Amino acid sequence: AAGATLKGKLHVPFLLADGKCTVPLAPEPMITFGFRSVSLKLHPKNPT
Amino acid sequence: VNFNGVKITAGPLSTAWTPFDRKIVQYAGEIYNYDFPEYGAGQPGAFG
Repeated sequence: AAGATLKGKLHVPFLLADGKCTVPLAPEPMITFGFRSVSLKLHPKNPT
Repeated sequence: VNFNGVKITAGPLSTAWTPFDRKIVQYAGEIYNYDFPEYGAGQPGAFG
């Protein structure tokens, strides 16, 4: 319209709020040793 | 062999060659060559 359109204010629901979410945990890696060296065999399920 | 008079001692073969290694795997009608672990050394993640 022409004159002055701003009549009121709404409130937006479902805002981004905090909490806790259950994220996965990788399989236990295999750790071989060596002089000044650590060798790791890694076997994931999903990308990690 | 002994069919008629003659006997034929075919043998040996002049090489001990095999395409088959000591350790072999059979699956899906196909014979792979693979160094599978023995009965007890089955590491997690791989064959065994």
